[PDB]
Amino acid sequence: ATWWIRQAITRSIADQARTIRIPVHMIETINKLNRISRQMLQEMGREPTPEELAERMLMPE
Amino acid sequence: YSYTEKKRIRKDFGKRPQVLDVPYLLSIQLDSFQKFIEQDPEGQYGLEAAFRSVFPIQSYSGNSELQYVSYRLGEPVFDVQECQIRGVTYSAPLRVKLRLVIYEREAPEGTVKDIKEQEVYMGEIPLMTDNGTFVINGTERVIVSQLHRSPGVFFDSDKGKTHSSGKVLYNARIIPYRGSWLDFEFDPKDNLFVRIDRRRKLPATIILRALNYTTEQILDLFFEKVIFEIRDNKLQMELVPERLRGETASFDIEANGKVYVEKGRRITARHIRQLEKDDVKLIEVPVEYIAGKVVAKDYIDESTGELICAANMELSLDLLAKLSQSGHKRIETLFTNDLDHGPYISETLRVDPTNDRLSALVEIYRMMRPGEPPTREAAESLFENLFFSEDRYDLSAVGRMKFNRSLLREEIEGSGILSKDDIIDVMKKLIDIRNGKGEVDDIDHLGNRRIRSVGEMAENQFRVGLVRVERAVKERLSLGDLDTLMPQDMINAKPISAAVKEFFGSSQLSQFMDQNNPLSEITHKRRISALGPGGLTRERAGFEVRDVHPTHYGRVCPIETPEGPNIGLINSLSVYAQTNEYGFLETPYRKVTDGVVTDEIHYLSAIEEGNYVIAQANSNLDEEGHFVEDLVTCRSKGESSLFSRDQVDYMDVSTQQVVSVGASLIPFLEHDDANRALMGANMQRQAVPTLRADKPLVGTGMERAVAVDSGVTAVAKRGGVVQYVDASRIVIKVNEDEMYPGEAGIDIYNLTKYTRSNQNTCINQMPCVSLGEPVERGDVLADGPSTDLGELALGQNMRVAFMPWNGYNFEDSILVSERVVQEDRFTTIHIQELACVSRDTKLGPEEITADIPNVGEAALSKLDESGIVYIGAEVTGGDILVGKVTPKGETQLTPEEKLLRAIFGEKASDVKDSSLRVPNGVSGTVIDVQVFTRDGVEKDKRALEIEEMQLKQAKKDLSEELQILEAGLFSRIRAVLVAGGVEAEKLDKLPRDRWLELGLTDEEKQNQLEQLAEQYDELKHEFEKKLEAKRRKITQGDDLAPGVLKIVKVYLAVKRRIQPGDKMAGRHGNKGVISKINPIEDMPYDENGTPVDIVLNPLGVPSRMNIGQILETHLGMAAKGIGDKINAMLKQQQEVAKLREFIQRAYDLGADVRQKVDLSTFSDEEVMRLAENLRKGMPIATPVFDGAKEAEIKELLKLGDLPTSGQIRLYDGRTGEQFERPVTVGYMYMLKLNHLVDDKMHARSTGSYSLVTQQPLGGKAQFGGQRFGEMEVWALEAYGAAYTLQEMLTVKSDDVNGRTKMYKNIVDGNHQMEPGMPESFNVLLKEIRSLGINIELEDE
Repeated sequence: ATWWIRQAITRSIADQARTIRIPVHMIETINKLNRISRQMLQEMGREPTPEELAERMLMPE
Repeated sequence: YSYTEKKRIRKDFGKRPQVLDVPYLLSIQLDSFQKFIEQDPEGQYGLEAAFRSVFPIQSYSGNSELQYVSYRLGEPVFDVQECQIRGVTYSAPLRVKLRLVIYEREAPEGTVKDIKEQEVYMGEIPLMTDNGTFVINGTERVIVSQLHRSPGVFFDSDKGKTHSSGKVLYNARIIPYRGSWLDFEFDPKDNLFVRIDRRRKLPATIILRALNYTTEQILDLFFEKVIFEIRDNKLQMELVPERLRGETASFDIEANGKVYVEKGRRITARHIRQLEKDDVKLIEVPVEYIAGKVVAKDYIDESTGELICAANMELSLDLLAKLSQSGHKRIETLFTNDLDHGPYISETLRVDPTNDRLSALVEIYRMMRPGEPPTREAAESLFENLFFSEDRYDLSAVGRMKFNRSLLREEIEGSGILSKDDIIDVMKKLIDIRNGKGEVDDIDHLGNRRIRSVGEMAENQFRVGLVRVERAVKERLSLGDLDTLMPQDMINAKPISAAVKEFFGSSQLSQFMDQNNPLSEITHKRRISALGPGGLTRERAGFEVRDVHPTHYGRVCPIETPEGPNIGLINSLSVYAQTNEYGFLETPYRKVTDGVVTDEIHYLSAIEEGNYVIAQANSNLDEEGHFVEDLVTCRSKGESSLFSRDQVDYMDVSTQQVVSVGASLIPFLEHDDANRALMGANMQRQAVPTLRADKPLVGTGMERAVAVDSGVTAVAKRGGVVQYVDASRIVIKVNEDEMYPGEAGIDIYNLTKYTRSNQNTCINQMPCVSLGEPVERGDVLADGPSTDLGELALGQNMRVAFMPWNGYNFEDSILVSERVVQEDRFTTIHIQELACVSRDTKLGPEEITADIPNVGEAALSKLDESGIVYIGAEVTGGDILVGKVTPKGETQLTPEEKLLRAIFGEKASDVKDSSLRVPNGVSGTVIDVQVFTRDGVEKDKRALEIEEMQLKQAKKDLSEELQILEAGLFSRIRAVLVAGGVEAEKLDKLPRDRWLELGLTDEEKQNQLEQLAEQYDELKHEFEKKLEAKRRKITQGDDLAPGVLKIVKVYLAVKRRIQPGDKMAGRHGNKGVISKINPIEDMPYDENGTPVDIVLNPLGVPSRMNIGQILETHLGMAAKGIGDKINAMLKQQQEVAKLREFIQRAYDLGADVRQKVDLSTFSDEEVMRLAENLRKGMPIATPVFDGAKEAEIKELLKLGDLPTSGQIRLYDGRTGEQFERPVTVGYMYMLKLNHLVDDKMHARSTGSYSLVTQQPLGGKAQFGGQRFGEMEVWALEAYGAAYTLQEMLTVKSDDVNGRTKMYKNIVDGNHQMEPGMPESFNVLLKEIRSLGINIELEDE
């Protein structure tokens, strides 16, 4: 039940909750950037620049 | 005398000796924020307090907890200046040591299962500049202090709520720093009540029932016991005599066989002393008297074990009989007097439906959380967390202090958690105040109002962020892994940084600095608001808050305050005021001991003030210190009267202690109505800094302080002798003794040339020293925008004559000569910023380039190759500043354009122009261009040129820096070397680097030489390392917004001159809109043909009562008069001895003036320099309430051979015939205000239209149209003008077909209207229809 409920909640929070609908996979990629930005933020002490952020997340600038 | 003061001494007419120098005028901001940062070891303030408040965080289980250790502030990436240019917050990183301890849950406290220490980064905190400001997003902001209701308990009482009753009803309120308010109150039937979180009323005693108090304990707490003994005959009552105040004897009181009180009379105080002397213990009481009394405790049937009478129940004959039957021989009742001990708790207990702790808790739950079915644990947790939790409730140190002050308790400190003792004491004192002993508190008292400065609100916001963090930290510690969790993993800087960055940039109390003047700054930083979080609202503020209060005397200015909707809420700190360790304002006072007025100074708050008796600063004193008059005028308990000389406790410090800094600069303040003094203090801030700064001939001596303490000037850090003065830097070589041993001893000040202020004025600095002249610590080296040799100078003084002129000075209008415009003395420089952003569109990137379609080489003549104006190019409205063109797509044209382009064969380009051009009506001179490019976009040619020039100038500046420092250092080496070995040939011909290893006699010589060899090492390391640092910063990319490729900022510099419409004013609240620039030959002229610069109306003074402007005028004419004497002595080349005689005669003039300047100690050069500086008029100081008197003004006017009446014979300029009766002429100091008609004039025929309503609203260049409000619609309806109205509703505003059709009709030359229906109407129809309501238009 936990597995299915979390699925439904986190998929609806992506289908809705945005005025300009973002597709689900793009939402996941945005959240990847947010997590990686947090960890790089605390590692470096500065918000990472998109060069370093691209290097970490393994996809082009 | 000081060096910057020996060159122009202002003659001082003050008489009272000054005994306390004014404090540093910005100490509130600096001290507050330094508390917010600097590391407190013990007495928690600021960041340490916030951390110790939230940390440690224990997990929900107890298996592990997150622990705090320390914090450290990193160095800011860029300095204040770099942040201004780049447009980025000037902050510093916060780095917190943290510990994660993990315990084992099997072992009891197996602490060492995991220890994990790691420094974590949480948030950046902005730093304060050296002048009390923050550089947030490149703009300089100030956070103003706040005046709020100090935490604690306040007993108030509203009068005539139930106006029919007319009965005052009381209330007590507990206001914690953080947490839930607790409000006790009465109701018209004397019923106590509690209102938790402004919820419904609850019988007050219910709260006691939630605290383990049974009715017996409640009545043991709140009432007083009366003992009844059933002493074998008719209810013998033990009597306490003092309880017998103010009563009527309903039965005859007889003891010891003696009848004391005769029945039917009032018990008198003589009777009470009778009973006390007779030591009466016991009186017989009739059994009918007990039918009203109420039983105290709960009496059971001890014969059998059952209950008889419930507690707090009224005894009767039958109940009394039953109690007597069960062996009960002692009875307790409650003393409920209608006068002194009312039955308040008894009646409330009686109306209380609850009977035990659980039911009271349930009632609390149902009031707080209506609808939710309460439980045991839920109710218990809710009530405990209300006030008895240290996390959801803090009264704070100030709160606990003010609480115990309003509870007469002895200990200042305590705990932030409410106790039972505290609620009991609050209830008891509210009951007292209802009875009559004690009295309410007033909220406006400045001992009940507190100042929360920037450090403290910043601390509060940081703690809120830390709570946001602790939530998720707990969530992660409870559930998540343990051994693979470093502290850095589980913290997020976003929640903390967001909180702090919202306060410093978007708080109501965080606001753009007013930078119109040095005074406007320094009085924005001393502001004290009563708004924002935890303050009031400008529309729900009362009257009692706005009006002055007797405790404002010396703490807050009575005069200075905005006169709009913020009349009393916003107000300015007084001159000498300070803040206690608890945030309460306090003011200095000289102690008085044995009549002698001592020299030692005590700061008294607003409460420890009241009980003393404080003399005034006007009261005369002798050499010893004793008063002269017997009945000194003093004030005590908040009201003033006449007291003896030995009855006096304290004295004021200076006569300027009651005024603020801006009202302390008005001369002759005491001669102006406080309405005009208010207006003058308010306008004196908006004075625009003119082209050349000219001292005020009459000031109040406070100008020097306001100028040096604003940081608008460059004050010397250390003494020394100026080495190199330039228009943009002053290099001063420090004295020998002021020089620290290891460093070169060269101070370099880089004056800030023409730079925009927040208000688009010019912040410019000008050296006021000369090459090779000595300077001491604190000496002004560089004037500011609006200073003059170190003295503030907001405006300029000119010849005013008070007289009407042919209707050109009617109703506050000002007639200004043309010799004032020719001399460019009210000409102000206005720097302006224009920005062009190149953005990525869906049609492609936008390009900044010279080639612009549909524009000839004419406009492009001023753009360079890359499409950006040259520096120095004089542009005018419409000229292109940068050429930006955007990709454009298919433009749907009409068949006729199709034919046109297919006939002349001219298809328009696929690239539209969006070039930045000067806004219309503006001229100017481009003085600076800044180009910002992303990190990853190629730099166009001009960006490279700018980068090269800035890099080269930076390298050369650093080279000159180190060259000068090491030249002074080689001078130091030579100076030490002439001691212990003087070498001529070998020592000089070597390059100065020939001491890196060479040695001489072992003394301090070779010690310093080895020191400077290490300096060679690490200062070469310095030079190249940080020079590469600046090179990197210069060439590094910029964090532009997403979608912005490059930004170009162009900086015009307009030079605005006086014209009809520009508002001018004076220091005495006398505004004026210049009406005519009158030719020089038409001004009224004096008998020596010298005309009059400004002609002001004499009808402005009488009804406004700003008589100061008259006195100032006379005094001005005296001052200038003296200058003319000196002028005629310097132009006739008279000996220094003649000038010294006259100048000395001119200083020692007053009655018994405080100042004495002796020119015998001046060298003849110093006298000649002083005379050179005085030849424009001898400046005069007139302290605020210690001014110069007409006797002295007229002695001065006689010194300069002027009419002692101060009022001369003016001839008319046009007809050449004398004005019939004498006119008053003298030099008044005028200020050009910020209301430049250039910025206020606006017009519109057609332009932008809003999106939804389809009605006029531009603003970028052509602004929105004039609003034609409801009142004007009424006016046109009144006139009967239906057609003007109809066109102002339809075709001028909303009717779309109408507006365009009627533009076409006007162009045709046909003036006619074809009006339809406004857009806003049928927008309304749609909006009403979308509420499911069918509104239509019943057609014909």
